[PDB]
Amino acid sequence: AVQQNKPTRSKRGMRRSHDALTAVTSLSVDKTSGEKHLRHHITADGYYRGRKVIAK
Amino acid sequence: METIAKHRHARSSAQKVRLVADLIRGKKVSQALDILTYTNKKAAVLVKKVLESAIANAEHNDGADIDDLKVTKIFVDEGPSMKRIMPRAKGRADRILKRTSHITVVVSDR
Amino acid sequence: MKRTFQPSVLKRNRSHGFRARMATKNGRQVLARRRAKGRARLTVSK
Amino acid sequence: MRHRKSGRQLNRNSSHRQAMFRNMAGSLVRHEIIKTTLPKAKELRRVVEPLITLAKTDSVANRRLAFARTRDNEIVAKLFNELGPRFASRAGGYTRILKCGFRAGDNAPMAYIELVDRSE
RNA sequence: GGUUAAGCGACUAAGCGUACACGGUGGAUGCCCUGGCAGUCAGAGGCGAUGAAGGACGUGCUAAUCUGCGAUAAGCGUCGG
RNA sequence: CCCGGCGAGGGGAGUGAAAAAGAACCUGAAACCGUGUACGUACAAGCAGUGGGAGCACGCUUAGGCGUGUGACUGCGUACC
RNA sequence: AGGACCGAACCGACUAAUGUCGAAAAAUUAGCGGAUGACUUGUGGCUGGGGGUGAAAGGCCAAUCAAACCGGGAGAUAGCU
RNA sequence: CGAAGGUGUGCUGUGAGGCAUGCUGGAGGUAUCAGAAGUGCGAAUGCUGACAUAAGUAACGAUAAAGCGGGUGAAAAGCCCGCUCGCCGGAAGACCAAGGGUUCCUGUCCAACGUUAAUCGGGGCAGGGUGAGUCGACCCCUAAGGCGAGGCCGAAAGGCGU
RNA sequence: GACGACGUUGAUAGGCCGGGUGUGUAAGCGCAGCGAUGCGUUGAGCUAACCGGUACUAAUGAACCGUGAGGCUUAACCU
Repeated sequence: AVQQNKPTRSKRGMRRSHDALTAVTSLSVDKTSGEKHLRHHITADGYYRGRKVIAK
Repeated sequence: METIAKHRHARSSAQKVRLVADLIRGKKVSQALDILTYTNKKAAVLVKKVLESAIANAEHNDGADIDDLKVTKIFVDEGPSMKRIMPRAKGRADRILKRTSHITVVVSDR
Repeated sequence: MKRTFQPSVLKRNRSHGFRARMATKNGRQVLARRRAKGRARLTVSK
Repeated sequence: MRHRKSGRQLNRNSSHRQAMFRNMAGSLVRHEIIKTTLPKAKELRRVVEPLITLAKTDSVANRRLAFARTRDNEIVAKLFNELGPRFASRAGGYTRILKCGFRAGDNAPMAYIELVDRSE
């Protein structure tokens, strides 16, 4: 539970070698509405494969 | 022509804003707005509210061009601390320091 | 737990009050040192 | 170790779990759409689809059966009285799940459950 | 010029190291004074029942606190500058 | 004036000798923290330096080669009080 | 009638758990001992450091007690780090 | 037409150091030779201020419990309403004394506080509200008990007491 | 985190019809009983994850990283 001899800022870096946020670059474009949602999701205006699905 | 926008004293820590403002290093703006609109975090609330304020400083003060407009440098740097006192058990306290951070967004056409 | 300061103003007044501490000569020196050490609140007042 | 089990626990005791899925399924058919998280959306489906299954072949006894499982006759009033000819032909599924997005409250995978036949 | 094999063989860098350029936090150094200590020189060497030292509560154009003052309350009269 | 939540914060403009003097305000070191460029680095172990040293990268002279950065690999080497 | 029995309140702390950088500088869940007495609680007083008080443990005297705490002797003294 | 200080740089001395100079800096510095000391720091589990590390780990404070729709709004698991669900009920209900002293309420705001966000709050800004011949005290009467005119007693204070 | 099965050229999941399984004579009517209840309907009814099928819903066109015949020298075979 304790540290006896403080690790350098070197090894503090290499522990942070894998924290990097996964990119969500894979956007989609609508079939018959042309707008952009996230893939397998709905827009801000209720479109999903060219349908007013939620009408909100 | 070059322009810079800064949010000073953003109420978080440096590694919390370093992680999403690592992806938008070396990007164009419209792919950066689209990688920050759908990153599910709090720093993506922070700097995406400021990264759009940087392009405002282009279209208004510097180069109105936004289509082919790059982001050159972005580096979140530390700020002050709100050193409150946290109570730990058995009578002893604990000097908490609520962290605070500064972010620059630098926008130009290299 | 039953912590030590279970307070009052009736215990407090007749012990550490003005006329209590400015009764005897050994009390009076405290009122004549809190003066000279320049304290605002002399002993207890509301 | 879960190997070939089913019915996710959703981090509540069984008594709490069953009583929520009542008052979501009561809430589901009254407003016809709900926003929930992804698993509750994914597992309100496995609970509600019995109801409109056991309400096409209308009987006297199945009224209490959708009252022993519901204890809400106003929801039972919408069943058997509109839902009958609404679902004669759908041999099977009645829910088109929609993946909406992300809860700005606490980063949940939000979603949308509906009955299929929608015109309002 | 092409072909099989044999030997040898960089640029890759998730991060990390070092030097420079860049700030970031930080508030040390130099500089500054109506702050304070030690004394020289005279003067005083007391205030107090024709109500003290030290306080409470009020007073203005005012919300507050400090200074002053006290139902005549940031002030009255009086003789001067 | 633009952007923002008619927030915070910030970029221009104007004052001013200067806003890398802006109310957290003269000067602003070090620890610590990042940005960029250059080099080394994923078969090598060990007080992390020193002696030697290829290549690469640069300021240059004067084109013969020094200076600075890094430093593969190698010889020794078990911190201070 | 009972310093009588059973058992809540109230009280006390027996056993185990958990906790023991605690939710707490002595607790929480499961039980346990009593429960009209030599009991329990509230409020207002009295006693005082070689002194109080004690169904006596050197226990208690503001989480500290084989002599409390504050200031003053006093910058004690230290052949000792 | 640039003092100290800071920050690099080329030179220089056997070392402690010195001298010249680029940038930053914006008003003070001090030769030669001598005089006096709060005169040179790595340690003392030294003091003080600041910043690392463990670590983005642990934990979020009782294992009474949520779920949905609507609205306000820039953004809503937590705020306001409605609809059910679940928990307390010799209490986790409602009044009072103690003790706290605006903590109650409307408008408004989210920097900070609330172990999170927050339009909400016992948070900040502003205003408002507490109305008694009978309720409690003050007031008339004593207990335990404290002072204590004369007095007794004691180096002095002061102790006991009518 | 990996490995595996599918993504409308679809049985990968949920639903659904049936079967299987488990519990036992559902409810509601009528009869017998002043009544509790017993009988008939009725080995009915209800049935988690099990097995066999059915696309009813959910598993989209893309977008994306990954490229553009693969260095030096010698030998042995192509001419």
